[PDB]
Order: sequence, then C-alpha cells, then structure tokens
Amino acid sequence: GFVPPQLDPSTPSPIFGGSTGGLLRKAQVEEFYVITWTSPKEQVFEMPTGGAAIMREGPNLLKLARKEQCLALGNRLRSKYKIAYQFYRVFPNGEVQYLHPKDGVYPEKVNAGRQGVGQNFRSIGKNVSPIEVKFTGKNSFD
Amino acid sequence: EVKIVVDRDPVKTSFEEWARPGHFSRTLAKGPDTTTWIWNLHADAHDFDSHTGDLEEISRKVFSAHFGQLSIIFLWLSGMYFHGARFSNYEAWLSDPTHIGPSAQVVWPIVGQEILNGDVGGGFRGIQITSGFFQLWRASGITSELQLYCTAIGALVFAALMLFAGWFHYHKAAPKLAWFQDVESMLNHHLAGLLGLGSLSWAGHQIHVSLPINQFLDAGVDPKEIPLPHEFILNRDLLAQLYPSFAEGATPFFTLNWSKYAEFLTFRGGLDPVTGGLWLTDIAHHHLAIAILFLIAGHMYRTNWGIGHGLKDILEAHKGPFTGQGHKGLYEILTTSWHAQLSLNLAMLGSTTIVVAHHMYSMPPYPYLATDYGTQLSLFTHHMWIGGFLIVGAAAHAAIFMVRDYDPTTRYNDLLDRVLRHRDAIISHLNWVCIFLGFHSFGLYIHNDTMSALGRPQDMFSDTAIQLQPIFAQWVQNIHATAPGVTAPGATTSTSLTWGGGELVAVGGKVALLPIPLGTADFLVHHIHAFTIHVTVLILLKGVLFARSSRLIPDKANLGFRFPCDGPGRGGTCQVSAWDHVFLGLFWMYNAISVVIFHFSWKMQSDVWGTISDQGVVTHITGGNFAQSSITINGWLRDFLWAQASQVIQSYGSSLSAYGLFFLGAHFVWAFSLMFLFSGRGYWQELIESIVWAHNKLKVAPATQPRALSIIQGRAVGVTHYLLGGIATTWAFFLARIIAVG
Amino acid sequence: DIAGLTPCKESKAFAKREKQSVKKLNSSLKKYAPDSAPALAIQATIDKTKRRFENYGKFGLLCGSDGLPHLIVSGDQRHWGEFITPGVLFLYIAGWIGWVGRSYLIAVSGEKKPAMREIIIDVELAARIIPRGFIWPVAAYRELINGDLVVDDADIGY
Amino acid sequence: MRDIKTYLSVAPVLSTLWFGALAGLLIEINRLFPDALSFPFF
Amino acid sequence: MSHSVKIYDTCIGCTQCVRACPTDVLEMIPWDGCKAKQIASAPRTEDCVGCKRCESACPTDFLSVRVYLGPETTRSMALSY
Amino acid sequence: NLPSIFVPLVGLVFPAIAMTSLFLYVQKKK
Amino acid sequence: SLETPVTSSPLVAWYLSNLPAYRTAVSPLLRGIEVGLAHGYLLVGPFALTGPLRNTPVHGQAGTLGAIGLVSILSVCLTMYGVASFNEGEPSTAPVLTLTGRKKEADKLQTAEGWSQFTGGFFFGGVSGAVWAYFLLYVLDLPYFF
Ligand code: CLA
Ligand SMILES: CC1=C(/C=C/C(C)=C\C=C\C(C)=C\C=C\C=C(C)/C=C/C=C(C)/C=C/C2=C(C)CCCC2(C)C)C(C)(C)CCC1
Ligand code: SF4
Ligand code: SF4
Repeated sequence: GFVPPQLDPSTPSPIFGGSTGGLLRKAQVEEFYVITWTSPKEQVFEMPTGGAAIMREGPNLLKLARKEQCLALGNRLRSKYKIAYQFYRVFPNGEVQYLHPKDGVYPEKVNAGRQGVGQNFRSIGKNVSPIEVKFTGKNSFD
Repeated sequence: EVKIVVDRDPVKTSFEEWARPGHFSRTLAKGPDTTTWIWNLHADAHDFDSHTGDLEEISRKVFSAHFGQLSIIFLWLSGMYFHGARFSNYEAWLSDPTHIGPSAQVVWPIVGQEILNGDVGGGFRGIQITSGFFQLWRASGITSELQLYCTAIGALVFAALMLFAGWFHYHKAAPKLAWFQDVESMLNHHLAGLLGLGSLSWAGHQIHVSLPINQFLDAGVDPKEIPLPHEFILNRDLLAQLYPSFAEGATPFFTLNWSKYAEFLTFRGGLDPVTGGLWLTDIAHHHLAIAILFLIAGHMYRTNWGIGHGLKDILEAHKGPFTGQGHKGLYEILTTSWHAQLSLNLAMLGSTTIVVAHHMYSMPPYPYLATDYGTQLSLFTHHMWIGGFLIVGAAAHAAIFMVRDYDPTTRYNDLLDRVLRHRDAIISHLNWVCIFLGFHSFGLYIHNDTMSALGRPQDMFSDTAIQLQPIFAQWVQNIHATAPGVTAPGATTSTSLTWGGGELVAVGGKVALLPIPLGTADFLVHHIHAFTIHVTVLILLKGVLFARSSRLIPDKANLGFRFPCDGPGRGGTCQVSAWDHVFLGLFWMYNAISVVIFHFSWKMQSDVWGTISDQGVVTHITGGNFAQSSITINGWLRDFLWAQASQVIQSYGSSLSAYGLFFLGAHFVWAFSLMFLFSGRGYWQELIESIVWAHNKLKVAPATQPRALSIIQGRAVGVTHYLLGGIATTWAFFLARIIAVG
Repeated sequence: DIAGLTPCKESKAFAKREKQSVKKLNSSLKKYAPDSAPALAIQATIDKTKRRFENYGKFGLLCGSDGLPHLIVSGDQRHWGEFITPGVLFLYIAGWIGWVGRSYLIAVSGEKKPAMREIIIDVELAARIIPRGFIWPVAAYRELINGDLVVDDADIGY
Repeated sequence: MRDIKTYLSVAPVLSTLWFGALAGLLIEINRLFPDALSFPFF
Repeated sequence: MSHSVKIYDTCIGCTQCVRACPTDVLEMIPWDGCKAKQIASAPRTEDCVGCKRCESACPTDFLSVRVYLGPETTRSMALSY
Repeated sequence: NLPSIFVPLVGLVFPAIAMTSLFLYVQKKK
Repeated sequence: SLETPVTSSPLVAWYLSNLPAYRTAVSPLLRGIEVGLAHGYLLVGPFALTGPLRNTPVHGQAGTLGAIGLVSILSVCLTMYGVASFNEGEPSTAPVLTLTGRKKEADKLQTAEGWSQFTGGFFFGGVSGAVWAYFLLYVLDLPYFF
C-alpha cells in the first residue's frame, strides 16, 4: 500500500480565545484527537463545541476530545470551502496514529486494497433463531 | 433616503390553488401517499421561512397575517358588544351594581339546559359572566343599549375594512424591502403616533364624557334622565355647573397657570369609597401625562431630516473592557431575522402581561370592580396564564433563530460569541442554584409537615415556632406607607391601600382592599415561586444555548430545529432538539403558574376578601387560616384544596351545574394525556398494521395508508392535552367556588 | 314486576320525585312578573317535565325502588320499546353507513392515485352511490352467497 | 369557478356542513319529542 | 467490537451510509454483485458510536446493513470526560 | 429496653457496615 | 480554556496555594490534621445551637457529641474512598506541574499510605476541634452570642 501516513507535526493553532469546550481529564488520561489541514485564506468558521474562530495561512492544528467532533468539522470544511484534511489520535505514552483516510482517497468511493471485514453473503431474512445457537458464544448474525 | 416604494400586483386573486392543498411545499403538493401527509400539511402551513429564501416575500406574508389577526380581534370585540347590547341586563345592572350579578349569555331551552339560565337578579335569567366588561362599560359611561349596538356595528365595519386592507396589501400593492427594513421611522411613529396620541385621545374621551356622567351616577340618579354625553360638550353650562375652572375655556392652560384645572386633573391617589375604584381624575391625569411622555419620546431617531439618532449610531459606541468590541453589528442581526424579533417581543409582552395581572388586583382601576370577587380573580389568573405562554413562545422562537439564521460569517457579533463561548459555566451555575432553591424551599415544607405529623409543633417553621421573617418586604411596605408624608407631598394617601398603612375600603357590606401583612408562609411561598421560575429558566436557557451544538452531538444544528432524536446510539439520544427542550419547559411553566394562582386565591380569600359587619367586624370568606395552615402540604389538602372544592362538587341540579360537569372532563383529558406522553410509536405501528390487515380482509383497506403519529407529533398532542386538562380543571374549580360562595 | 320492580304508573317514589321537582321549579317561578318571558319559559318547562312524567307512566316502564326508571333488556318483547326495536333500528342505520362507505371505496379504488379521491371525495359519485342504503342487508347477502365479500390469501398491496 | 367546487369538495368543509345538518336534525327531533326515552310506537 | 455492524448481499451499492457515517466506520469495496460492483464494509467498528442513521438511509427491501448492539466502552458511548 | 439496643444498630451501624462493605466490593479491581 | 480574573489572578492563586490542601512543602498527615481541626471548629456551631435539644441545658454536650459523630462518619468515608481509589504500591495522580511548569515531585498526599495519614490526621483534628469549641463555648463564653 503506497499510502503512507504524514506523521502529524507541531504547527500553529487557529486564533481563538480558549473556552469551556476544550479538553478535560479524559484527554489528559486516556486519549484525545488532533485535526490538521492547510487553509487557503484567513476566514471564520464555527468550532464544533461553541462559538467561532479564524484560521491562519498554511497548515493548521486543532485539538479536540472525541473523533466525532473532528470528523464533523472536517465534513464542514469539505462541504463549505473544498479543502482536504486529516486527523490523528494521540496516546499519553507519546504515540500518534493516523485514522481517517487510511489511503488518502475518501472512504466515500472505491479504492481496491481494503479488505472485507464483516460481510455476510445472505439476505437479512436468512438469519436463524436464538434457540438454534443458545448456550454457545455464537450469535445469529455471525 | 426613505420613500414610499412599493410593488404592484405580484399574486392574482385566483382560486386556482384552494383546490390544490399544500401548493407551498413542493413535496406536499405531490399527493398524500399515506396519512401523515395531512398532519404535515397543517404542521407547516404558517412556516413561512421554510417556503422561500428571501425576506421580502415572508415579510409581505406576515404583514398580511397581522391583518388577519386584527380582523379576528375586531370580530371578537363586535360579538362581545353585541351580546352586551341585545342579550344582557346591562341597564338593570347600572340601576344598582351592589348586589346584581352581571349576566351576558342566555341559553336556548331545548335539551333541559334551561337550568343554565339561573337566577341572576334584576328580572333576568342567564349564564353568569366573569369577564368583567361591565365595570368598563360603566367607566366609559355607555349606560344605554343603543351605544353597545352601534359600537358592535362599527367594530364589524372595522373588521371588514382590515380584512380588505390585508387582501389589498398582499395581492395588489405589496410593500418592498427598504420599507420594512426601515425601522427608524417605525419606532419614531409607534412611540409618538400610536401610543401617545392614543392615550391623549382617551384622556379626551374621559374628561369630556366619562368624568361628568360618572360623577352624576355617584351622586345617584336613574341613568334615564342623565344628560347625554354630547349634550355635555355642546352646551357648556352643564360642565360649568360641575367645575368652575372648566368654564374658563383655554386661557388657564395656554397662559401657563395650569393650577386652575386642579379640580379634574389631580394627584390624589388611593381609592374612591363611593365605588372602591380609582379616582377618575387621577386616571385622567395619568393617561394625559403618559400621552405627553410618549410624544416627547417619539422624536429620537433620524428618519429623513438632519436631526435625530440612528439605531446603528447608538450601539457601536458601547464597548466595554471585559466584553471588548461591544454591540457592533447587532443592528444587522435584529433587522435580518424575523424570529429574533418575535422572540424579543414575545418575552417583553409576556412580562408586561404578568405585571398587568399583578398591578390589576392591588390597584383596581375600574369602579365597582374590587367587590365583584370572581371578576377580579378570573382576570388576574387569565393574565397570568397569557404571560406564561408568551414567555415560553419567546424562548422557543429564540432557539429557532439560534438554529437557522445565525451565522458568524456575515451576521457576526462579538457579544453573543462570548456568551456562547462559556455556555457550560452559565448552565452549570444555574443548575446548582436550582438545586439549592429546590432543597431550601421545598424540603422546608417537608420538614414542617413531618414535624407536624410527629407531634412536635414547637419545632415547626411558623410564627409560633422556629421563626422566619420576611423582613425586606415589611421594610418596603413601611416605606411605601410613610412615603406620602415627606417624599411625595403632592399625594394624599399611599399609592395603593395594600401597603401596610391606612384604613379599609368597603362597599355594600363587603370589603374591597385593606392592609396586607406578610407571615412566614409568605416567605416560603415566595421562595417556592423563585425556585420554580429558576428551574423553568434553566430548562429554556439550556435549550437555547445548546440548540447549535452540544458536547454530546457535535453537529446538532445540521440535523435541524425539530427532529425527534439521533437514534438510540451512544447510550441513547432521546429528546435533544431544542423543540423538546421547549416541550419539557412547558410543563414546568404550567406548574409555576398553577402554584402561583393557588397561592393568590388562598391569600386573597384568607386575608383581604370577605364581608364587613354593621359594627365593623370583618369575617373573611375563609376565616384567616393562611398563616397557620399554608405551612403543611397536608394542610393545603385539608384547609384549601379539599375544603374549598365543595361548591364545585355539590353543584349538580343548580345554575352552576355546568361548572360541575367540566370539573370531570377537565380531569378526564388530563388523564388521557398520559396515553400519548408515556407510550412510544412502534407498538402503535404494529397495532395499526394488524388493524389494516383486519380491514383489508374485507376489501376496505384505504389508499390513505394508516400511520401512527410521528414521534414529535405524539409529544405535541400529549403536552397539549395535558395543559388543557390542567387549565380546565383549575378554571372550573375557581369559577364554581368563587361564584358560589362570593 | 321483574324482581319486584313495580311500574311507576303505580309506585310512589316516582310521584315524590315529580312532586319535589315541580315544587322547586314553582318556588323558583315566583321571583319575576307572572308574564315575563323567562317566567313563561319556566312554566313551559314545568308542564314539559310534567307531561314527561305522564308519558313515562304510559308505557309499562318498570320502575325502581328509589323512584327511577329501569330498563328490562332480558329479551322478553313485553319490554321491547327500550332495546330490541331501537337496537335493530340502529343496526339498520349502521349497516347502511358501513355498506355505503365500503361500496364507495371499492368503486373509487379504480383510478390513478385513489388517495386524491379519498381526501377530496367524488361528490358526484358520492351522491349517486350514497342512497343505496336500502340494499345493504340484501346486497351484501348475495355477496356472501357468491363469496365476493371476503378474500382468502391476498393481504398486502391490494 | 370549478376550482372553488373542487375546493368545496375537500373533506373539512364537507364534513362541517354534513355534521351541522345532522346535529340540526337531531336537535329538531329532540324538540319535537322531548326526552324520548322509550320506543312507544310498537 | 463494542457494537457490531453487519452487511447483507441485498446491498445495491448505492453508498448512502458512508456519506452519512458520522465517525468514519464504513466504506465501499469492489464486488461483483451489483451494477456498481461495490459492496459495503465495516473494518472500523471500534469507533462505531451506535446511531442508526447509517441504516436509516439504506433504501432496500427491508434493510441491507444492520447495527447490532452489544457491550459498552469509553468511545462507543460518545464520552468526552 | 432490648429495642433501644437493637433498633439503633439495625438502623445505623449495621446498614453502614453493609453499605461500606458493598462499596468496597463493587470498587474492587483484580 | 477561558481564564477570567476569578480563575486567574495573583491574590486568588496565592490564597488557594497557601491553604494546606496544596502546600506540598508539609507532611500530608499535618495538612490532614489541620483541615480536620478546621472543620472541627467549624461544624459545632449550628449543630449545637439549632439541634433538637436546644431548649435544654444539655444542648452543648449534645451538639458537640453530634459533631464528633459526624466527623467520625466522614473520616470513615475518607478511608473508604482512599482504599477504593488508591492502590498500595502504584504511583500518584496529583498535579505534578505548577503554573510556570516546574516539574513537581509526586505529592505523597496523593498516595495510599499518604491518604491514610491524611485520614487519621483529619479524624484526630476534627475530634480536637470539636472538644475545643465546646470548652471555648461553655466555660469561657462571655463575648459571644448563643
Ligand atoms: C365505511 C367504512 C368502514 C367500514 C365498513 C369499517 C368496518 C370495520 N371496522 Mg373500521 N374504521 C373506519 C371505517 C370503516 N370501518 C374509519 C374511517 C376508521 C378510522 C376512524 C376506522 C377505524 C377502525 C378501528 C380502530 C377498528 C375498526 C374495526 C372495524 C371492523 C369491526 C367494526 C368496528 O369495530 O368498527 C367500530 C366503528 C368505528 C371504528 C367507526 C368508524 C366508522 C367511520 C366513522 C365511518 C366512515 C365513513 C366515511 C369515512 C364517510 C364517507 C361517507 C361516504 C359518502 C363516502 C369492521 C370490519 C375494528 C376491527 O379491527 O375489527 C376487527 C377496529 O378495531 N375500524
Ligand atoms: C356523545 C357522543 C359520544 C360520546 C362522547 C363523549 C363520551 C365525550 C366525552 C368527553 C369527556 C369524557 C370529556 C370532555 C372534556 C372536554 C373538555 C374539557 C373541553 C374543553 C374545551 C375548551 C374549549 C376549554 C377551553 C378553555 C378552558 C376552560 C381553559 C383554558 C381557557 C379555554 C377557554 C381555552 C359517543 C362516543 C357515544 C358517540 C359520538 C357522540
Ligand atoms: S453506527 Fe451506524 S451510523 Fe453510527 S457510525 Fe457505526 S454505522 Fe455509521
Ligand atoms: S446499505 Fe444501502 S447504503 Fe449501505 S451500502 Fe447497501 S445500499 Fe449502499
């Protein structure tokens, strides 16, 4: 897979006063997220957790608590200003993980190379009754 | 600058559309594939902002809708005046209003309801009323059925005229944007034009018609030979006989020696023992001074000339250190989004309705009003209910604005931005205050009740036990009772009589007002009110502040204003839309209003209302057990709720029997609401499915595919039925009790 | 006399109820002019409830131990002017309505989108279908005879 | 014109007039037969 | 693995779920069982929050993607604290 | 007599020790 | 995050840093006993004056013994929370970074054994504070109102 990650660097942050939507104990103990994109021009955009702020020129760096907010902001940036982006996960050990594209091409369209994790080749009605599988680990949809 | 620009004939008055429902919504106009179509049709009729994208057309539409509303109001007034003219005993009531029950509605003798036309005195039979029109019609010196008749006619004329004006302004001459969006001249006029000149012309109608005829009636005369109004202005000699100063034309006014008119324009204050009402001289001075004040206020803003301010030139100057840039640009927000204006105006109107409800009872303006108990009570509680509803609507539409038309890119602001930037702190602290008030205002009642049922009365919360004193209220009352001494020499007594100083006003063996003392029970009830209000504010403010996006759902706004949930994911996401926040807050507002009105009823019937003996001993309607039985919930059951519910429950086989019947249906619906509030949908969907099968078996399956109501509509119908049940119950209770005993 | 219920053509508590009712009505009547239209309507209702008591004392109404009518729906046509005849009359009316509605729907089923005619009725077809009520017993009868009233295994779709 | 006819054939107004007529019939029957408890015809 | 996603061969490869997946769970892969020659796949069920909006879109006969619930975790619960 | 010994015990101290024991239990982590 | 004058100011940070719950330059047991005697002097007042025997000449001892009992209950709760959340050889979870950024030694107060010393100190201090409030309220008791 010639789809390498980008190893999220430490680049400046958007101009924002700092507010009660930031991180909490969770981010400092378990995990948090960082979304990163390059911007075309200093404009205004509403952060997910409150108010609005301005971005800068070049690459950006925003931190957030949960992946859902990051991806919501990313879809907003892709449907409002037509720019690409990534977001990374961080662990308190110091690890950094690359999550969303996994190839660079959106998961919206086809790109061979992805495996087939979690298919069942039978219509929904073919599932069986729990009695046939009771007292076991298996379930009907498996 | 500003001009009269309009447009000509956008839409033609053609019935082409009336036969095609849902012409406005593209999807609705296609056809009802199922039954939810006919719910969705009504559900979004008035939703103007979801029918276009430009403010011009929706502004025209709301301009026409206002005319529709005004036409309905005029028709209602006309119906009222008519039923007063052709179907009342109003003349007999004017003969002597001390012990003659105002009745203005008779019922047809068809199905045994003749008993409804009970005994009201004065040789009349009819359903007794409590609207309180009669005090007004005696204030304005109507005193003749011809006047009611012609007034009803004129009201009908104005109604048809307004309906016309509506049709014409939407269809033929539609206003343009630069007219609507021009708020400077609108403020200028409405300040100077509508309110000021209104109060001025009313002061006219009072000093030239009401005042003399009312003074004559107080002297005591059959209104038959009372001189007609116009015969009091044409021939001056009558008013001359009344008021010497009034026979001096216009010299004492223009020549600045106004003190001559001191007789009919004065500043007495207090009430008038002849009728308990207000000294009409005072109310005339009031209306006139208010007219002058509004006129001088109206001249603020520059409209076309070179003088005057600009509503953009006022905000941007204010910019403090903490907040920063101040109100810059807010002028654009409140001029480019109707929902914002609707919310602001609904909030202010609800607050004004509440304060009107309050100021009514404590300062009875009309004559012979503070002695028709039911009228006073019913007016107060009605105004309270209207205010509550208006406030909730304000919050809801504020949330709608927050969702749809808010955007920082062009409708920017630096104040609301800060507000939203720390919403969590606001909601957290308000929540903690709500918990604190709940505890220290209800747990007190619980403790008192328990320590009562445990035979430890001397460990109770009352005057006879561990004592809590509302010291600030008594302080203010003392100040208001000693203020006419030095601070306000131009007055004669306290501003009202409810202040803790003076004597009592009683007419026809009944009392109207007297001093009002505050006991620990008043402290507790006031804190209950404060707590419930704080909780309602918490609900609604949380809804508004979190309508955009919460820390639970990141992009709530994109999902729209009114949607049921976001699926059972992430542990369940039921009732997250601001719409559901309003659905919740409605019940709490209902509870606040209910407890407030119960407190009012008990306090009045236990410390003010009642009868006065020949010697002067007072025996109140309920015996004055408030300060000793309002401090236990079990008391509320026993002393007030159970006891004073007698007259509604024995009411069968009497004139008041109607008030009895509702007392059950009110409860019934009240029940019924639960069926919608508790259940869900999928169950009903499967049941409807089986019923559709049972029908289809007989070749009866209708093409309008049956569908159990959508979730949001289920919650809506539930809350509507619940509010209806509660309000109808308290309504029947109040009317039956007060009109039977009082 | 079913379980001892005498008809109030002969019982007494009925007479007591009647007497007390007309008495309270008359006592209410003497608070106006003897000619005032309200007093006139009061006397009218007095004689009206009186003749009601009379009518009840004409049709075999077995009458309670407390002075109240009490229906006898046990099947004996002796007391049938309460259930049997009004029952079959209402059954006729209900069958009328059910059959006319069913026939209208079955007819209008054959169109492009029958919903448009289910919300906005074909008032012409409605008028020329509606008066068929006089056929509802017999017509449906033949239907069941010819099995054209029910279906066997067509459940969804149509 | 025909538009107002099709509009008049919309279920709300038709239902209102039908129910008004039915209620009028019932109240007139009650007027001409007060309290009408039994079936004193057969 | 907290929740669970399943996909069935009635998938018409219309690709509404992925466009509506809030937390980047699903995707498409080349198949041979429809015109679009593409079927769903769920290799990222960890971040599966659990909202049914995905299968609230699939316009098939009854469904073609099911969201079976299971135990809970810190990320399957939208926790942010 | 005996009630004065027992009722306070089954009201405060025995419920207290039960609650703290179950607290300790449910908070276990092996 | 937002930094208002409340959460960020010289005097407020100074005060909060001076009270025993954050002065890491003292043994945790001593901070515990200090907060204990603080709350002990604290709680005696209303409990005694408004108790269910206030109209009795025993109300003093009554309120004081009640305060002591509440202190004992809360010390039990402290020890229970500590044994629940703190393991016996695992590291600390105290803030080890100050405002400037000086990497702070892990606060021994936030350790199992440290929390135990804290609990014992708090209990002893609460008892002492309660008995001290008693002896100062019912022997040398002129300049007060009660
Ligand atoms: C003429 C039409 C028609 C006919 C023949 C039937 C027939 C039947 N219905 Mg029914 N139903 C109808 C309309 C009709 N329904 C409508 C419009 C509704 C919605 C309000 C229902 C709701 C309904 C329920 C909820 C249930 C039935 C049930 C039944 C069955 C037992 C009878 C019963 O309990 O009804 C009781 C009587 C009613 C529910 C009253 C509805 C009748 C309406 C008012 C008549 C409509 C006439 C039409 C709309 C007006 C136009 C006139 C014409 C000019 C076109 C029976 C097969 C029951 C069943 O499943 O049995 C197994 C049952 O549980 N129906
Ligand atoms: C005859 C008939 C029947 C039956 C019926 C019934 C049974 C009914 C019931 C009913 C119930 C069981 C209940 C009810 C109730 C009602 C109500 C409850 C109403 C109300 C209304 C209104 C309108 C109100 C109003 C108001 C108030 C009072 C408050 C607020 C203000 C106002 C003014 C809004 C049958 C089926 C056989 C057949 C058909 C016909
Ligand atoms: S749950 Fe359904 S919607 Fe939520 S992510 Fe997993 S798939 Fe997309
Ligand atoms: S389920 Fe519906 S959406 Fe998801 S893949 Fe199959 S078809 Fe496309």
